[PDB]
Amino acid sequence: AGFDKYITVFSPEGSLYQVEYAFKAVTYPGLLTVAIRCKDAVLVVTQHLIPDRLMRPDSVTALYEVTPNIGCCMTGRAPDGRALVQRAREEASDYQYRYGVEIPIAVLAKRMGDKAQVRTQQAGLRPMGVVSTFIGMDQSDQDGSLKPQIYTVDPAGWTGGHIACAAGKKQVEAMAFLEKRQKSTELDALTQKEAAMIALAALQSAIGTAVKAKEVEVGRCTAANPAFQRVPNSEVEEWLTAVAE
Amino acid sequence: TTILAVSYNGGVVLAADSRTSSGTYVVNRASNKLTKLTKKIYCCRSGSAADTQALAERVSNYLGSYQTDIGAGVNVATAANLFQKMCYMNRWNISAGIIVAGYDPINGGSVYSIPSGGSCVKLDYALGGSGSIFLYSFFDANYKPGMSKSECVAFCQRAVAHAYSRDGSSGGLIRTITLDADEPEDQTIPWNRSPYCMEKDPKYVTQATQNQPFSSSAKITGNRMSSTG
Ligand SMILES: *[B]([O])([O])[C]([C][C]([C])[C])[N]C(=O)[C]([C]C1=[C][C]=[C][C]=[C]1)[N]C(=O)C1=[C]N=[C][C]=N1
Repeated sequence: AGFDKYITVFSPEGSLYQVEYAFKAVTYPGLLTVAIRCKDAVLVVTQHLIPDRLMRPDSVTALYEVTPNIGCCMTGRAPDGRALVQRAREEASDYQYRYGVEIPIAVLAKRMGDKAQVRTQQAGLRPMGVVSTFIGMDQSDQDGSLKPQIYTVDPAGWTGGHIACAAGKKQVEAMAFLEKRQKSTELDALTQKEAAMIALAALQSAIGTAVKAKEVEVGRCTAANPAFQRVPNSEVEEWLTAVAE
Repeated sequence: TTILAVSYNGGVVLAADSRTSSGTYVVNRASNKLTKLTKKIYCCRSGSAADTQALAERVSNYLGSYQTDIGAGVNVATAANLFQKMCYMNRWNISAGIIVAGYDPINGGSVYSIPSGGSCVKLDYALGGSGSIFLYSFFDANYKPGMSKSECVAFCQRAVAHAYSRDGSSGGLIRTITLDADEPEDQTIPWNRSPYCMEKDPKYVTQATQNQPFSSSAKITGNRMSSTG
């Protein structure tokens, strides 16, 4: 009853205060990401803003490659996100050596949520103040096709699939735009051009700025080219004009 | 097993037979001794079928985990120092002759021959396997450096076909692949369309006159093919 909040100890209302304080390290940099999957692709947009003009803008990034078919964005404390990439690259490689096949995206999200649960149960270890968003396309069963996947793991360890997610500062106004857009159409029937307009407009409704094409970076995975790659900046400009239309 | 890798201007040409044989019996006549490490770097594979398969997929997982962390392409000299490290600290327990050949944009086409002793030598062409001892005097006479891509494919297919004609260990198909700045093109020509075989070699048509007829003279007149005459 002396501290109640300084190490991983249950509060008298049954909460962990080092979990609730690590959620606030996600919104503390002030950034934002939006992920969405269409019928045949996955998209991840994120705010890529450099305040200093003397900074090399192609070094600071949040989009990482875990395996050649899984990409991720790390929204939260930026050196903590680089730490969980190196953890996920070890787990995807040790899956490859031991089991011979590439790791499923739903399984790589589960094995990274088990790493976050241990750090919030042992008293000495600090939780990672970052929300991971592992995106990719899994091999479907009984037909052999590919299927878009989005998986998000909290700093507590809450893994789960998504149709469209958001993380960072004013992530509540980004969820509210996507649910309002969900009431009209059905997001698993839209195309890659149509779904790119929503994830960029959801990034506009929260920041209220209608940002430039260099102030974001977008990575994608498509059923034709299943490898994770980031888009060119010229293709973001073809999308930002359509949102203004 | 007869494996070889030859460099041209663009990239390299890997060439190998297809036969794993337990001493004297052909367990597999359609083996694949050309192992993919990365997209542009392969390795030829001779010796123990299990000891070299475990090395080839242990290097290929270090090499793909390296490529993701770097974010660029893997050099061939990088992949040839991961076989040398493993074939030297296991050299008393494995039987492994590896020829590593590939393509990188920095150095072009590279060929590394890693013998059973565990050394590493960078070459223009490499030979390996039990059938390679036939091909030293064949490359001393018939090989001229600086061929094109289409000439190195027809040469290495003609090179392997002279090797498994005399070797008992080697035989089967001829699996070749080229690794250069284009997409990797593979080609598997069979035995019955091989560029050389001793059965259709027109100087081995006449039987050696061993089974002489019972005659009155020392004049050798060929074999005895019938009971009457
Ligand atoms: B080649 O004949 O050397 C071949 C190379 C291998 C890496 C595909 N090796 C084998 O055929 C070996 C036998 C051998 C022959 C000559 C030298 C060294 C080894 N085959 C096997 O190891 C084997 C035997 N029985 C079952 C499975 N594998």
